Amino acid sequence: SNSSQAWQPGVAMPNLYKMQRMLLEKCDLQNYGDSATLPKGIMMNVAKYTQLCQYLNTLTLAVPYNMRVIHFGAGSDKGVAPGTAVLRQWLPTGTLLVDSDLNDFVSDADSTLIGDCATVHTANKWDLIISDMYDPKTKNVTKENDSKEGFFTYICGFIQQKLALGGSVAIKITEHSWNADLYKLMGHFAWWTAFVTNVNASSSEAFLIGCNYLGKPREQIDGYVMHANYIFWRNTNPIQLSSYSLFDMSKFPLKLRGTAVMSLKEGQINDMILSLLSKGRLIIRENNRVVISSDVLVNN
Amino acid sequence: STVLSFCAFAVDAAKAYKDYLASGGQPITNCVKMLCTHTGTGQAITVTPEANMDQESFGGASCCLYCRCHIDHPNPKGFCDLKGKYVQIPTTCANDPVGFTLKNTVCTVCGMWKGYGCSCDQLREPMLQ
RNA sequence: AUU
Ligand SMILES: C[S@@+](CC[C@H](N)C(=O)[O-])C[C@H]1O[C@@H](n2cnc3c(N)ncnc32)[C@H](O)[C@@H]1O
Ligand SMILES: [Cl-]
Ligand SMILES: [Mg+2]
Ligand code: NA
Ligand SMILES: [Zn+2]
Ligand SMILES: [Zn+2]
Repeated sequence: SNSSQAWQPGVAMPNLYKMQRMLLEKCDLQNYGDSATLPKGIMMNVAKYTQLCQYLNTLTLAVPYNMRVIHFGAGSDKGVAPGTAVLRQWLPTGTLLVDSDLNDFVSDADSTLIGDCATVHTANKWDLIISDMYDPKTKNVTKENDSKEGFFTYICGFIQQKLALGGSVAIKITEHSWNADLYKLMGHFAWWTAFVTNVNASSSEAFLIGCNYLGKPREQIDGYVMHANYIFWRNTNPIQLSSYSLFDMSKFPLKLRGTAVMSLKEGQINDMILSLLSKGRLIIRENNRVVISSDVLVNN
Repeated sequence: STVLSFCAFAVDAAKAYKDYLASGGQPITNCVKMLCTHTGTGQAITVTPEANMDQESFGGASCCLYCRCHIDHPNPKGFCDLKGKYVQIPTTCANDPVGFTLKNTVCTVCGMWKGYGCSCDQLREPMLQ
């Protein structure tokens, strides 16, 4: 429990951990389940999304005008969307925000889709993907900690087909809620990390953050080894629960960079374009009418 | 034609909640309170949290009776003036944001709550250099 | 995972 990390919004996995070849084993946190002291009347997920956004502000996110953001797992047992309200607060005004969840809920997003994420279809590319999806049956550990293939297979497909080059992602994982292919896809970004919010340091939860999608593998990552590396980091680096970053919101809003959006063919992507994508200075996708929908199963 | 006739006579969700509160009923919970500096303009409904030191900022949709109860909004277009925005509630009333938005109206001139920030009806101030 |  390092005190220097307590004034940060959270802790990012050090690069040295990513270069190891660890064997998977149980995640055993010295402070498991402990609750942080939240500001009066602030929900855990408002605090958690606020710290995620505070960390995303320090990265090279592309922020174009008419930015397109999709938020998966935005619902809650409360029937409201705390995370979506924080994303809305964080994102520049005019940012297109669509959220989704298996269960109905009241949202501040421009549009809300109800149903399994596998039923969500779009003809458009997105600039930022946020996922807080977590399968309730993950709590029923019926076998070994293998790579999970429910909503994670959908997210991997969505990243490879619906994420604009230069786009970024923040996907929630835990010791048991993880996918080997998603870690492999972190190698398709200019940079990536596993970020732990300080308000939930007592959980194996982390956000796999992919910064600036390159549409191709910059590095070859073995997902089974990288998750073992993530658990090794969590097991040997206790993180002190802290809500200190929540008390200073003066630099919270994501700065509207007005990042250029261009529709280049795959035959035009070269070293200069890849270099611009890698610095958060370029988004590559068309700018057609945003079309999204959720399938409904028809039956008597 | 005869549905709007029945709706205009009995389904007045707004008054039902006011009576429910007067009956001792617990206010609608899980209104999403936002973290902010509390050094904002203090206006009623804004595109981003604008709470001053005497207010709390909440996600609009979570503070809308019509959104929360899954009922049509009381206006032809069925438009919501809270969803996608942030409502500033006086801290003294932050325990019931849904009830506060129903029982109060925004000043069309300054954009502040009437009786809680609007100073459009105060006496003429002597000019200041 | 929805302190
Ligand atoms: C921890 S809750 C999300 C909390 C939310 N992010 C908030 O701001 O409070 C996890 C959510 O993932 C959703 N989920 C799980 N599997 C899903 C799937 N296949 N498709 C869509 N949503 C899914 C659940 O319905 C649940 O609402
Ligand atoms: Cl600890
Ligand atoms: Mg926790
Ligand atoms: Na905003
Ligand atoms: Zn509403
Ligand atoms: Zn006024």
